[PDB]
Amino acid sequence: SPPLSIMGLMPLTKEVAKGSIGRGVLPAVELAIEQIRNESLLRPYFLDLRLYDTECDNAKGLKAFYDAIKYGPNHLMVFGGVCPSVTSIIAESLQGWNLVQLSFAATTPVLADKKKYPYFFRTVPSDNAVNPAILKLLKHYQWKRVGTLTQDVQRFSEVRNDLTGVLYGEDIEISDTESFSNDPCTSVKKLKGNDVRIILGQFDQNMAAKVFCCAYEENMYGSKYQWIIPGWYEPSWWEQSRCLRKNLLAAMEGYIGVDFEPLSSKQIKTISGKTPQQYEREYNNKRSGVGPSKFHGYAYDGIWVIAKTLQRAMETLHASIQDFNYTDHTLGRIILNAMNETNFFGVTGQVVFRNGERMGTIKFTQFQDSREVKVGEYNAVADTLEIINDTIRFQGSEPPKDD
Amino acid sequence: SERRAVYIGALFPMSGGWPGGQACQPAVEMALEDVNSRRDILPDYELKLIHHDSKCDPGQATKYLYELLYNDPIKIILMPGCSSVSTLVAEAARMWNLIVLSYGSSSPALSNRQRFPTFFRTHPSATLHNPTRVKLFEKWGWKKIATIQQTTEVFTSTLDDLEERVKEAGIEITFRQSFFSDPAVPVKNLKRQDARIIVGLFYETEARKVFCEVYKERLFGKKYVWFLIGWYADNWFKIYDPSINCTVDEMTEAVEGHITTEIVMLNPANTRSISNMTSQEFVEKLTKRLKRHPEETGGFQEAPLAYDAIWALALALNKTSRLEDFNYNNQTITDQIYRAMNSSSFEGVSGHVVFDASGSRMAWTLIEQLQGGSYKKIGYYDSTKDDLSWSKTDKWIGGSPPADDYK
Ligand SMILES: *[C@@H]1O[C@H](CO[C@@H]2O[C@@H](C)[C@@H](O)[C@@H](O)[C@@H]2O)[C@@H](O[C@@H]2O[C@H](CO)[C@@H](O[C@@H]3O[C@H](CO)[C@@H](O)[C@H](O[C@@H]4O[C@H](CO)[C@@H](O)[C@H](O)[C@@H]4O)[C@@H]3O)[C@H](O)[C@H]2NC(C)=O)[C@H](O)[C@H]1NC(C)=O
Ligand SMILES: *[C@@H]1O[C@H](CO[C@@H]2O[C@@H](C)[C@@H](O)[C@@H](O)[C@@H]2O)[C@@H](O[C@@H]2O[C@H](CO)[C@@H](O)[C@H](O)[C@H]2NC(C)=O)[C@H](O)[C@H]1NC(C)=O
Ligand SMILES: *[C@@H]1O[C@H](CO)[C@@H](O)[C@H](O)[C@H]1NC(C)=O
Ligand SMILES: CCOC(OCC)P(=O)(O)CCCN
Repeated sequence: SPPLSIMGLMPLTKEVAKGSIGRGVLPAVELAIEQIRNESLLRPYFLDLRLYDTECDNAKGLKAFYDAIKYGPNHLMVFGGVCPSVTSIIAESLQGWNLVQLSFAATTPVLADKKKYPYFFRTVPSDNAVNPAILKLLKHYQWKRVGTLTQDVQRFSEVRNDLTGVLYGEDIEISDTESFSNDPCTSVKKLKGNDVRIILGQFDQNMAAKVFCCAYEENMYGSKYQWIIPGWYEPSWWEQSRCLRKNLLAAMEGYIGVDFEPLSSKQIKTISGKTPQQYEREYNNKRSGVGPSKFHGYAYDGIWVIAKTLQRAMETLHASIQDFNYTDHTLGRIILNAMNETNFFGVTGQVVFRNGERMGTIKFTQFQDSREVKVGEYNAVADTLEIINDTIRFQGSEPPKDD
Repeated sequence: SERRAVYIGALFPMSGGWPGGQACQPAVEMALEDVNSRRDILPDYELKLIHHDSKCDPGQATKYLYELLYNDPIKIILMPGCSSVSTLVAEAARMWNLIVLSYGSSSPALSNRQRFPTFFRTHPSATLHNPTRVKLFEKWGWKKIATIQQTTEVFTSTLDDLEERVKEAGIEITFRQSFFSDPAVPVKNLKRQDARIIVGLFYETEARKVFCEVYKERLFGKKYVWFLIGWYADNWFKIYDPSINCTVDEMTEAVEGHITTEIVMLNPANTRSISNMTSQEFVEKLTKRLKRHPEETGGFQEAPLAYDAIWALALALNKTSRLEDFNYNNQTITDQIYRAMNSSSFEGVSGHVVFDASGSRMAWTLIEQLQGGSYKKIGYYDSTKDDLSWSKTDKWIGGSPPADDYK
């Protein structure tokens, strides 16, 4: 069968820390490729995924891409891009080789710029995708006044900058905007001083333990307070200087975590004929010794996006592929238009794009005694919030008031 | 015997943010003719150019960097223009053991040896304004300086460097304010905090907005001295902008007496450099090759740096003198060119060419003061030799510069 070549760009080496994402998603990639080949979905053709190690480095990643174009087969599209700086370099140059790219792990909001990255698509929601979800949560609990606590690092300031636009023209006031680089204590005292009750936090795992330490000292916890912070931290992240562990857990009690949903909770059959639960069992059996990755479902759905894209492209050509050098502008535009049509139910829920960006599911968690517990989910397509009954809790008789 | 051809892989921005390639490509073409016609530089070698239009865009440049590296003949050096293009090529370069030599990059971030191990530039870093600033502060006795910047990576980095420079000189930064587009709040704070010596870093559009706000707040006069980059258009404060409230007269008033620093790009002296041209002769020569007038030509003022980049490379290759055996998988020749480039010391059309440890060009700075709606040359400063040429052309209302505080 003639091959439909795809350029797989990801860190795979054990030497690179982000190689765990690349390797952790490969059993999921193998599962989708195996099924698509068995069903002969791409008949007469077959999906030819070639893997090239980017090593999570700008120079090595660029050479890996360059070597793939020079010595590799004629790739129709790019699959991957995990590390933010490497993905940005490749994504910006795509048009030069008329290559559409589909990432499953690059979450940097920068990539949503279609003036800079027109040929880039992603199955994973970006770091900013938590903002329309937070707005829905604030509306649901009648929280009209908020305070913000942001770590002065690009990754976090990007999220805080996006929040301004999301809360604009909405009946929500950001009464206090506070930033910090190394110590949040000064900013936490200012928030307390301005009587902030609902805090929207954007900071790393290391800074979070410092934030909650300052929160305990300033009594910015309990029935009167609601902390809404990142939901992507390592489990038992707090266990890993002035505060006590019991005092940290007391201030942490009831915080709301926000992050993308790794897999759909709906027991409905997906495009492959399996429910997300059935695919998850298949993935866990296949992965064997390889450690699991939260991007596995996004990589799995990614292969289905490519296969469905190539099908639509094949039909468009027949309505009127082998000689695709990177010179064919028209085919690149056909693939680009075909990918914009993506609309199917996958393992991560409904797979649909809005200007290259994924309209997905956002998970809401709550720290309860010893761990984060799921309390709800936000559907980006329908812009709806579903809060799980008898899970979410408040220390008071009512959820806190915003003033 | 026959001369061996040796290749430069260059990128010229013919369009984009800095269309410097328009005047820089002919300047490079002239410099190659000059080096190749001299039998005392590379008699065994012929320096040849293979180039592409980067459009001052990293994405666009990524396509051409591939074209330069993956097509015969083998290139011995890479020559990008724009800072954004140089950041991409200088970081990637280590994978092909290539020296990178920029003729137009000013970004302070490019003077990082960890990210850019084989990088050199005949265009100085934007941080070159800082030793001139510290020297003017010391001469005038100021130890308290306020800083105002537009939010751009270049300005953030320039002010970061100014901090470590002031500290060594026993000067401190009192207040630091920033703005993305509107400078109303940062300037109001400068008046509130009673700032006297202010360093302002912004582009032309933002400069007009800063100075309108400066008029409305009476932040000009005997009490105040403004330090700006001398890169603005001829009568910038007079230029019509419908976004600003202030009149031409009110604004010629707000800018009065301010100091500017500008990187010297053409030797003001009438001396003859290595090519045996004068600064004035080079200009006449370059104007002839151009299809359009210098004013219409992008990178005309930076053109001497592109001319000098070719000489820096030629002299470095002459030191090493072999060249045809260069391969992308071998460090040997690269390390030798590197050592020769690092040891560069010659007179060019832009002045004396030397690189610091970071590979960044060391040059003179032109110090000017705005006296009666016109810039007047008040001196020059050489950061390396610590020598200030004073014109005795500067003027103040007090008959002497004011002071940093209340007194
Ligand atoms: C560096 O710079 C100047 C460049 O001179 C000028 O500028 C160029 C941009 C271009 O326009 C060019 O055409 C122009 O000359 C050089 O200085 C010149 O050097 C020449 C050579 O010495 C001088 O000419 C000599 O003039 C004397 C009389 O003064 C003659 O005696 C002599 O003539 C010679 O003598 C025999 C007689 O049998 C002749 O047959 C020979 O041809 C021989 O040349 C020369 O004609 C000229 O006067 C100088 N000009 C100035 C202004 O100084 C300088 O040499 C360059 N350096 C280099 C190339 O290293
Ligand atoms: C890119 O796609 C958008 C959205 O397409 C729709 O949603 C997809 C998930 C899929 O179900 C498609 O069949 C849908 O059409 C296109 O914008 C739509 O264009 C149609 C006109 O044919 C119009 O009826 C809709 O209102 C548009 N949707 C929005 C949100 O404006 C867009 O035209 C596509 N661009 C291309 C192909 O260049
Ligand atoms: C080139 O090298 C030779 C010998 O190594 C030296 O004599 C000559 O002066 C050099 N050329 C220049 C222009 O410095
Ligand atoms: C668009 C402006 O670009 C410049 O500054 C970027 C930091 P550059 O450093 O790329 C060119 C400056 C030429 N004197």
